[PDB]
Amino acid sequence: MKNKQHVAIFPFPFGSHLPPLLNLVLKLAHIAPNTSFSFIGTHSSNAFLFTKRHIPNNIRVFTISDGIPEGHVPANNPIEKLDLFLSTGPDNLRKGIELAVAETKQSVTCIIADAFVTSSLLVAQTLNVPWIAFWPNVSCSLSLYFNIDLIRDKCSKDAKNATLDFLPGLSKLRVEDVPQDMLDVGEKETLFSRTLNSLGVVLPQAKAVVVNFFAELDPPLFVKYMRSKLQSLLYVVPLPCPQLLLPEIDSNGCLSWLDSKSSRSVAYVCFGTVVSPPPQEVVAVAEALEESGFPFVWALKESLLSILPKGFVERTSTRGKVVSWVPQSHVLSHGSVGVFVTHCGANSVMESVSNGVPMICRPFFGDQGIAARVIQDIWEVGVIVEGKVFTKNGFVKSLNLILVQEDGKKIRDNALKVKQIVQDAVGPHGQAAEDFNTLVEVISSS
Ligand SMILES: Oc1cc(O)c2cc(O)c(-c3cc(O)c(O)c(O)c3)[o+]c2c1
Repeated sequence: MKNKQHVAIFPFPFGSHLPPLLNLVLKLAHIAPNTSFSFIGTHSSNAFLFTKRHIPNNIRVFTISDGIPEGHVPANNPIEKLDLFLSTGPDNLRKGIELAVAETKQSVTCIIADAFVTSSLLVAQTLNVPWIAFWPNVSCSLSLYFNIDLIRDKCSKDAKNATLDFLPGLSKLRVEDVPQDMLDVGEKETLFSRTLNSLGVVLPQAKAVVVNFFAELDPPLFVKYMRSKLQSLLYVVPLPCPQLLLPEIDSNGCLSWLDSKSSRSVAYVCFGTVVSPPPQEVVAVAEALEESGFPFVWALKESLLSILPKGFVERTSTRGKVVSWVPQSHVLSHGSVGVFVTHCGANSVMESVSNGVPMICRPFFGDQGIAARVIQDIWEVGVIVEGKVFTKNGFVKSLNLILVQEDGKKIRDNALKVKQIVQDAVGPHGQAAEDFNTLVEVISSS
């Protein structure tokens, strides 16, 4: 009997959403090389993932429209390109299905999609195939989308530090931690925010929701709450397949530099690639790092080097490293690094907790506030920076708290505890090993 299993994959075709979904498909393709996997991205998303990278033969790549007509020049806001792609609707997605079906000579039996591509559910219902939502964001933020009205009401009437006790297992979350686009109503509403606010109705229609995290780190009561909202909640280990890793030269020499530093002494600073921080906070970070006297690695966009204080890089050159790029995963897995100063992106938090690195948190948007709140008040593996924004005096204090002070021993200890929890979670028989097979069974039973 000919194997006719054909999984269509729909990533949210942007930056940090692309690698974790490729990582999952690679694992699925390795264990089911008889099954066809059709990865359907845009021209720019495909170039990002597959330019110089060898992929298994049962994974084929197809290209659909990015929603940007030739001639148009999107503004300098990270939402427009998202809205433009989402505006393409299911019809653009079905054009990717056409290219997949034509190539493989197989009708799609299953669809795995990033939860943000809500149009792919209509596609799944049209084809009558199971729809599997993939969730590479902050896991604990899944609960929010089932209580939008409760949250919108509380965010307008209650205090900003009021607890969201109506969320099982997430009573530490506050009004000020809630994503802004979830509260935005009317003119401020984007196609992106309207899509995210549809998750509470969209997600229960998914055959399975695959979370890119460790189930053992999430609050058990939150987990049970989500299992009560969904047909199936599956956790697959977010750690990279060796098929995903593209080994490259450490051009900056971060690791060689880190080897000359002592254990848990280095501050690693990075705000991500989507985040455009105010120049004054950028000035404040440099000022704090310099005053603190701690060794540091700061991954900073070169477009921001002119913003840096005069002589800062030159004066800190003997104890600090300011570079355009770092192999972050290798840096966070280095023993010299004592604190991760982060914007709290889901992947960065993942890499920091799995390596036992405490965090200084400055969330900017989205679900970074949820991550930061979990890091400080639940896992207790870090602190939100003093004042919610970067200042010289507040940041230095956070740096001193985590790195050297006895008042930060509970946090450094908790970071080691969490690392051990992760190491057992990724074991041969943690929850994810069982959940990975369940997902494989869903695909082979489709
Ligand atoms: O409220 C939220 C909750 C979430 O989980 C989010 C996750 C995300 O990845 C993004 C996101 C991703 C991008 O690549 C962008 O260019 C951008 O402007 C936003 O926004 C989010 C907003």
